Amino acid sequence: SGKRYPPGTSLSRDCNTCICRNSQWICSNEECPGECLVTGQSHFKSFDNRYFTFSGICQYLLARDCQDHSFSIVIETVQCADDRDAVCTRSVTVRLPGLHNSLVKLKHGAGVAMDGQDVQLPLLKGDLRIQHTVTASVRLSYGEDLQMDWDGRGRLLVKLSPVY
Amino acid sequence: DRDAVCTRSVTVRLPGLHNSLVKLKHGAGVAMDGQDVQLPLLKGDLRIQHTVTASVRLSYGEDLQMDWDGRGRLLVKLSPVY
Amino acid sequence: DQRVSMPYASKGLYLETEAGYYKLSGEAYGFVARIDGSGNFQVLLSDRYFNKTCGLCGNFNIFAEDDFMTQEGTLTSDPYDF
Amino acid sequence: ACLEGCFCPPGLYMDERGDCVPKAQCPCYYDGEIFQPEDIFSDHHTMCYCEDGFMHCTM
Ligand SMILES: *[C@@H]1O[C@H](CO)[C@@H](O)[C@H](O)[C@H]1NC(C)=O
Ligand SMILES: [Ca+2]
Repeated sequence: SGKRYPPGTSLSRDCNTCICRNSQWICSNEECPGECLVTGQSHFKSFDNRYFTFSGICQYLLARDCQDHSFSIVIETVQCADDRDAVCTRSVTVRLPGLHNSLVKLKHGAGVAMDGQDVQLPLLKGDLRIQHTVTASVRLSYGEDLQMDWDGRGRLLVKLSPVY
Repeated sequence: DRDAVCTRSVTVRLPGLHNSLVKLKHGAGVAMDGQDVQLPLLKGDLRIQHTVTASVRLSYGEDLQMDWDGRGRLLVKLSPVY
Repeated sequence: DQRVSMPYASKGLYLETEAGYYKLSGEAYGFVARIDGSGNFQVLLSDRYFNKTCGLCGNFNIFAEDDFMTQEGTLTSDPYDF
Repeated sequence: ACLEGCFCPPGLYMDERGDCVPKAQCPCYYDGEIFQPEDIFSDHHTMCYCEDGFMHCTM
């Protein structure tokens, strides 16, 4: 990145580490977690660090486990202003077939609703934990291989560990 | 003291709906079937909501009311059909 | 933001005065606006935008009842939220 | 009834965060979802917005 480092150093990306030896960084190729990101009006980021935009108004499928069926996430888009080029996220629906085949729903506030029932946070069930983060944003955590973020005003995130 | 025995919780049971089991906790909290719940709770018959935002009020049908069991001041309202 | 004098003719928009009343002609782009002394906006507009335009002065079609089609596209009965 | 407790004056209405506010920034609770005081909002067929506490829907 346009600056010099002595030999033997070990700078670390978020993903892994690299060490200087004979003017050539040696680097590991071990996987590191991805992050699909919804934000703004309609701006998506794939797990593979692709960026794009799709201003559709329906219930779209954001993510899903597709060899087995440990979960499935479903975004719900609506127009969000006077203009037609303004399509923000209103809610997201999560589905856990591992526990009751339940159906979590993150609402346009910081609210959550399991199977129609509004819920006070925290929600320690067996696997999934739902709690506030700054007391202004919800955070789902199923197991140790799944996280989420607030879908109040539309800034959904995910954290998928390399087991997926 | 031994002459000090206050109420901690009360448990309500409605065989008309799922044979469920409501529980009013030592705060202003409610817990249906183990699950904590945000108020209001409009199910078909029973409504649970705050009153002054410091006290819960159950209302099953039109023949049953309740009051807060946080620090122990339970009430009931039974209409003459009982 | 820079106040200019009058008349003015940049970019194919002649900003003149006619009959003591101010005019803004755009014949290349197909419109003639003007204002009077009291203040009464007017917009003469060509037939090239037949069925095309939509705004606060409605679409240029033959009918007069459908010309509240919002920025989404919605025939609204109210002349106000439009 | 005419109850006893902690209220705030008639120009101010109660917000979720303990403060009470005028009806300009009083959110809407359409379908349970808590919408902000200005949220234009629509599927293909319906058209809804939140003005001052109430959710003005149309079709
Ligand atoms: C206006 O355009 C629409 C869409 O192309 C077309 O369906 C309709 O026939 C047009 N009407 C007139 C009056 O030209
Ligand atoms: Ca017309």
